[PDB]
Amino acid sequence: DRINTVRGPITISEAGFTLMHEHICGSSAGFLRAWPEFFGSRDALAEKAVRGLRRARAAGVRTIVDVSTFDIGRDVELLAEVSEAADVHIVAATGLWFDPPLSMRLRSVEELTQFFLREIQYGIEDTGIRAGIIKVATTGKATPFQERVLRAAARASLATGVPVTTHTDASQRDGEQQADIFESEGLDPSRVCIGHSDDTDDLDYLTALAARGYLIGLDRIPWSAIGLEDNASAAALLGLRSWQTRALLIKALIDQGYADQILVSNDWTFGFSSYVTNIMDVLDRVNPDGMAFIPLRVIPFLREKGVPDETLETIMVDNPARFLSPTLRAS
Amino acid sequence: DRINTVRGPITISEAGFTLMHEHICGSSAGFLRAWPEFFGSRDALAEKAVRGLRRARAAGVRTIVDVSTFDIGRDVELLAEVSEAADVHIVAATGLWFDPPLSMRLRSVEELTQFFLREIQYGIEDTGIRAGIIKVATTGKATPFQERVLRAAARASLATGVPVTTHTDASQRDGEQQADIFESEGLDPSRVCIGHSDDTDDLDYLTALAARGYLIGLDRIPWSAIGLEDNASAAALLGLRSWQTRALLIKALIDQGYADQILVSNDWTFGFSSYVTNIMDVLDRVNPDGMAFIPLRVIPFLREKGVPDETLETIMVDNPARFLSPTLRAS
Ligand SMILES: [Zn+2]
Ligand SMILES: [Zn+2]
Ligand SMILES: [Zn+2]
Ligand SMILES: [Zn+2]
Repeated sequence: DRINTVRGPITISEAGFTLMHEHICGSSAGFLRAWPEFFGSRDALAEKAVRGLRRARAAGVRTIVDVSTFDIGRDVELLAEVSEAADVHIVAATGLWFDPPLSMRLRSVEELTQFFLREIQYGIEDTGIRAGIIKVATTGKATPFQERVLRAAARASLATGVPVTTHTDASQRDGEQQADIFESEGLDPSRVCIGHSDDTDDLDYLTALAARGYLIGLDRIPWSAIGLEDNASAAALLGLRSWQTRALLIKALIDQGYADQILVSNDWTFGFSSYVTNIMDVLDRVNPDGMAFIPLRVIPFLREKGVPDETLETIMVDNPARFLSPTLRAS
Repeated sequence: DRINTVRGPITISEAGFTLMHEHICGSSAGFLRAWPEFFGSRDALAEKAVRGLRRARAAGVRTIVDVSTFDIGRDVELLAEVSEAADVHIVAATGLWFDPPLSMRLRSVEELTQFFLREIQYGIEDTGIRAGIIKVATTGKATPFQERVLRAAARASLATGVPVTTHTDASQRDGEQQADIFESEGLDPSRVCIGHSDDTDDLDYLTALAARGYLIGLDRIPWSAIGLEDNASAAALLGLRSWQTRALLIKALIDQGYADQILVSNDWTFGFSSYVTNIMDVLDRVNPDGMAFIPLRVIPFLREKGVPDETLETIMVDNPARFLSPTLRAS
């Protein structure tokens, strides 16, 4: 039983403490190769990511899942470089986020399924590195193309057992329509994580998804512009709900009996060209711990609020292993 | 005095018969590297392009200008491969068309100018291949970002002397606004080709641009769905005006005294992933001559209609050389 990482297959027990929704860089296809000076240089970005992953590993992280797709500018060779230098496993993704180019947008469900299967079963580009998760997105009601993408992701998952993870506009309850589409293709909800679910306080929405068997991605816990209310860019990106408000949704779903369905992350990054210039200065001021925020701050905060150690181990170790290890079911 | 090609600098006299607006592949950034099987394979696409360029060279073509940008999926290494194997010079482009990703759309004029200057002055990616033209686009009224792109293209041209060439929606007279923006940055119109100008019959529009000193790109001469009216995709792409209607605009502008300002091409390609599946089967049925259509069919057609050989030489040889060779003026 094995999970594909950017340095090859690992056994389930090697994943350890896992961050299920992270990025080395949030960019666009071809952008890092065409304009590396945007990031200072490719080597500056790699070095920044290695320092950050090493601090995360010191705090207990063993694996991240980089849910950057083709259209997030995923560079699997960069991921393999930083994975080896930090001694942190990195799982890469296939799928499409919400910035696909025309060459993707004009494709049918069947064509997209071929593409996703290429990246899971054969490899990414000419690297032979295989994805271990499928990432998809909506930002409100699905576009016609996004519906095709979710259907293709379901077909790819149904052939390979690799799971699907999503970007939502949680405030618009996108996970409802996502689930509908996935289920119409026969996908088991145990193979799906409805992500950015901590962006909403709506427990009716969150428990309706969890009750039908979805995994719930509380993956933006450090996202907050509190203290920076006069930076419009920062507020628009991060919102004005506190990291504590977000982290308490982890406790809320535990208290409702869904501990085995929660996945927790930071949705952090080391470079970010798909937003305003100099946004990394803001992010690194907001959350200097970066990807170590979950182990260093959230885990202690939940213990202090009464969540048992055994439960926190289930969430950070066992749930990612069960979710990632390929299957048409995971329970 | 020299023009940058994908195999290095050439002197002005080496360009010869030049097609100013062509593509090896119409795609999207990263797409050919991520999904080469879309095109059958990368080698099938390369071989197709070499066969086509060799037939063009046999018909008299010596140079093409591949006006594929970053967001058209320009692969300069593919261009250099096909250039060497066909013995046809290829000039590459910088700039942005109308499918930029978020990592480009969020950039300022100054940032975009740096990017364009990178590709002209330093090189594309890590290849050391330098662009010899800047490509920009609108599709009707400029978006705010497109206005930034046109301003950056003007700044890049003003530093380097490399010209600018445009995509328009000619039916909406986009060249008027393009010219306005370019002139507000101080760009000389002799450094600008307003392209797809044969997509309209409006001579008031065409002569207003030519009178102010623009070059006029009559670059879609073989584009016609006549004979395929029941193929909605094909009609929408190609229109229902004949190649003869288009070619007669070359004569019209000659007759109005603008021979020195006309640039003629095919806007052909060998692969096309940014439109509907199997569109190349349609294009190769519509125009089996491909890029050789201008020398094989248009040049004889204009001679038959009374255009002097000397004038056709001015248009296919001298105008491209004067336009491409770097300068802040070209007259
Ligand atoms: Zn997201
Ligand atoms: Zn993310
Ligand atoms: Zn065009
Ligand atoms: Zn074109």
